[PDB]
Amino acid sequence: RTIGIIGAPFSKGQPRGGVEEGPTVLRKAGLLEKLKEQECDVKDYGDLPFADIPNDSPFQIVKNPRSVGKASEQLAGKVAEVKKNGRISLVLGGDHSLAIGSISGHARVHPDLGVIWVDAHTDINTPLTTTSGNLHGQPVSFLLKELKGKIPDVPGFSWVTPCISAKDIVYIGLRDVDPGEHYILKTLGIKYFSMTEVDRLGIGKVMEETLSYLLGRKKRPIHLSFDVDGLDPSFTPATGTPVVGGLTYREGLYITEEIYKTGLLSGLDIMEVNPSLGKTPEEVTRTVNTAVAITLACFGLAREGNHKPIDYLN
Amino acid sequence: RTIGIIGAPFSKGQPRGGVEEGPTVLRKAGLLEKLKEQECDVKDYGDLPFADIPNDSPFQIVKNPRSVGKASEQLAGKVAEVKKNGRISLVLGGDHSLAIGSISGHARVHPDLGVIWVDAHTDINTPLTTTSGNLHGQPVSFLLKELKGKIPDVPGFSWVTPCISAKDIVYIGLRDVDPGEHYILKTLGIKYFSMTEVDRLGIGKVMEETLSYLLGRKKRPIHLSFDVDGLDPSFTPATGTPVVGGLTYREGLYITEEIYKTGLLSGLDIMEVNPSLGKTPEEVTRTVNTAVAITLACFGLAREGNHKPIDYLN
Amino acid sequence: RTIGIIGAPFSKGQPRGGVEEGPTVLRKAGLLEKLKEQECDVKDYGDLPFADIPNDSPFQIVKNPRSVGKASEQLAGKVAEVKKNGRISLVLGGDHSLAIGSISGHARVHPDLGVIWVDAHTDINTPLTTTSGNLHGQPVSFLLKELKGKIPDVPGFSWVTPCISAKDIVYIGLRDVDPGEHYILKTLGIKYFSMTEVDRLGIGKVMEETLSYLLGRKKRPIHLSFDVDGLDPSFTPATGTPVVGGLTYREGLYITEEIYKTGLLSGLDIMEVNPSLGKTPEEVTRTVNTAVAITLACFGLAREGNHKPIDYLN
Ligand SMILES: N[C@@H](CCCC[B-](O)(O)O)C(=O)O
Ligand SMILES: N[C@@H](CCCC[B-](O)(O)O)C(=O)O
Ligand SMILES: N[C@@H](CCCC[B-](O)(O)O)C(=O)O
Ligand code: NI
Ligand code: NI
Ligand code: NI
Ligand code: NI
Ligand code: NI
Ligand code: NI
Repeated sequence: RTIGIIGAPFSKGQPRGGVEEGPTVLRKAGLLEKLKEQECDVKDYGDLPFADIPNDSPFQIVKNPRSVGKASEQLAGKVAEVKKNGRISLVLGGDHSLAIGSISGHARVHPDLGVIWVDAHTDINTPLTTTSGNLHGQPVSFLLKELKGKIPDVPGFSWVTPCISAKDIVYIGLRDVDPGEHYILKTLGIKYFSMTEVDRLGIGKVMEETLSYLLGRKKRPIHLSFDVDGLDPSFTPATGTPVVGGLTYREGLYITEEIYKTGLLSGLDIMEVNPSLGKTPEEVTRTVNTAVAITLACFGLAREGNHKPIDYLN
Repeated sequence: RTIGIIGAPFSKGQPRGGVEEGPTVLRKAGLLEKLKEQECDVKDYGDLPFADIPNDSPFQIVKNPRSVGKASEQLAGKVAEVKKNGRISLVLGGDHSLAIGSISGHARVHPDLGVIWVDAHTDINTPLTTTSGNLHGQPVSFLLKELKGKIPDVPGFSWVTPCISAKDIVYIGLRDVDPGEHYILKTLGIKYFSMTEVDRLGIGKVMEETLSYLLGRKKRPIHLSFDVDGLDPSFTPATGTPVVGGLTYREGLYITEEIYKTGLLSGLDIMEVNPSLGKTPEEVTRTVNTAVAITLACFGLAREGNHKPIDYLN
Repeated sequence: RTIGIIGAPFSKGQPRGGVEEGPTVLRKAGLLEKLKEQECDVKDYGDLPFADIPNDSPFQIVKNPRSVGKASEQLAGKVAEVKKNGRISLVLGGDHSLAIGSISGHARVHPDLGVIWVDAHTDINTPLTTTSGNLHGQPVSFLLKELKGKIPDVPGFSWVTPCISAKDIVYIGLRDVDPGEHYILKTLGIKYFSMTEVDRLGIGKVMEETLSYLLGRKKRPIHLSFDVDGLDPSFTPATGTPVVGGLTYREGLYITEEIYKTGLLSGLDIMEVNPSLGKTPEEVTRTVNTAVAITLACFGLAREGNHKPIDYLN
């Protein structure tokens, strides 16, 4: 595929600051080189320089709103830029709050996009239902059209315009959903496959249904927002909000291999990788290596193997 | 649900004594508080005080028969008490021999009960087929109606009256069954899903069949006897008889989430958790935390989330 | 079953030399005693004495060709010997290059054999497509009838005569296939179930299809070549070419339990176990114990249990 890499070293959507190193550790693992080692056309747009917003007091319970709102507004512009360039945007992120800007900018160019959100969490708390105040657990609430009128005017997000309907998104991997978030899921009728469904159906049927659900009516661009805590912490331990009983390494690769095979991937987010949280140097490399593997699968790397359109035996 | 907690610090059904700490470590993990944090009405009946039976020599090969028989006779009375109180009995146990009293007392009030036994073992050795002499590996033999006449009059169990037919029980998780036990399984035609069946069908179909098998003819109270060694030792390491290749954390939660959803759970046993056997302080907390998670799922905690019957967005 | 054990302490098919200890550590774990503990008739043909071929310079890129070719030629003769004795050959090996001789000797007596290759790799590189030069990653290329004319005359293999068609083999567990190997797979139309297929279908359906694929037309002898790196390194860490996201312990036992149940197993290879590569004494015992478990399942050991044709209750 044709990829446009965007580094987004941002962490103000949650407490821990090490998430800002995501772009760096991922690049160091040879992500660019590896993508090119495939049938991939890669153009790196660099790391977006996020300026400090020294004066950013909480809005009610919500923390660092102006900093988060500015980082997403900026990211939205860059993403829309790479999309206008006929490239699949690859956002190497910090925290998941950046999804607000990534999906927003993606939808400007492709308003008909469908979203696949792999995460242990729904991240759909409103500024009024959140208990932590961390914006990385509220991105979806700002993007849903049906929730407009329920989201207060939070400083830093006046530029936001809900771009996706509750019907254009599917969750995969849920295992720690807040009560208000659960109420929102059932009320707006959002499609999801919690770990319970994955256990019941198998990742195979889950992906069959997910894609059918989003592309049955018509093929449309796909945005995959992958939070690394969606995978079990035995695979991605260096992350801020780990939850046991997650998707396996294999299921992670299955999801992405299937997404790739649709040929419809147009936007990708690799989020919440925080090297600073590894209990050992190995947990860091384990988290980074898994994050990279997931990324490569999104762009063609298949476990059964790959080969060029040439005669290898000759 | 409406729960009646019963602590049963007993270990004479096997060699290791640390199993007697089960009720304590589980309570310390905040089990009561956590259940109440749900739509749960909790009444704790305390820890049953098991008196010492100093004079308890083996009956043939069977060890501590009078001590085990007395502990089960006592537990049976308490369980029947909580059942008469319209509450689901939750037996925080020591070793699995206590299942004799738990199921017995449960059946006094609800003679039509069906049993789901999650375990790596069948625990159906008779006093004559057992090679270890440990009674925690023989509870089922004392409960089956079809085995009466094959169980000798063992000191301490004259109060026992087989309350369940081979047709009212289903095993899930088997991977270390003795030859005589296997002979009993095939001969009495007991329904089971060994790890081989779980691998073949998937935990989803396994639960579909298990519940259909026990409730197809008519809905009836369900007794879930959960031996923590049914789960893989990577999840519940602090237990006396671990066996590799066990049920996963996810499968453990799936089984219980499905049981809960039947609305028919009326008796639950959480057994064999032995803190003293953890190779590290973390293996102990890992075993206890998993045991607690399984318990909460039996009473409504769902991985997709939970919410009260109120308007969260208002 | 009736087993003929053959120890093959050979490692020249790859760089690391510790693989030569496979037969020793497996025997020390009590493999013979354990098989006999079952309804197994065991005859050990000892460890084949592989003489040193001091003068063995590379053939182009291929390493230790004469040593590897001689070790396989020798093994082929022994395997054919045990087969003529009405016994299932059990090759406790070193590296996977020995599969050349094992399958060759097996096919002399049973030309209609079908092959099941459990491995993370296809091991089908030709002397011309290999990049490593290690012959343990090329055994299949020497055995396929359809590849004859594409394999150069490599010193030490003039005795080789392709004995299996691309249609008589099934791969299970693939996750690291080279480009040329992938080209060969799709070109010769070889049937395989990479980790992607296992994830999609489940090991249950995978085995249903595998056996149906090989025995649908007619029942025929089965040769199972099991490379321990086919299993995840969390189960078999002491091996030379580990690859994450492998088959689970359970899936490993499922495959073999199903193979056993066909009653058609006639040739088995347990390869690539290298004690010298364990990062700890426990990783070695973990690798060896798993390798043994897989072996026992091939010969009847079932997770649901086993019993003799006698009355256990009497
Ligand atoms: N639901 C919690 C945790 C959200 C976790 C955010 B995430 O998924 O981006 O890591 C909260 O609102 O603070
Ligand atoms: N079958 C063995 C082990 C039984 C294990 C008992 B259990 O399941 O309660 O831990 C025995 O009879 O000693
Ligand atoms: N494909 C690689 C690795 C092969 C691994 C060989 B095996 O499967 O026997 O361990 C190579 O040709 O060197
Ligand atoms: Ni998350
Ligand atoms: Ni998230
Ligand atoms: Ni058990
Ligand atoms: Ni038990
Ligand atoms: Ni291999
Ligand atoms: Ni191999």
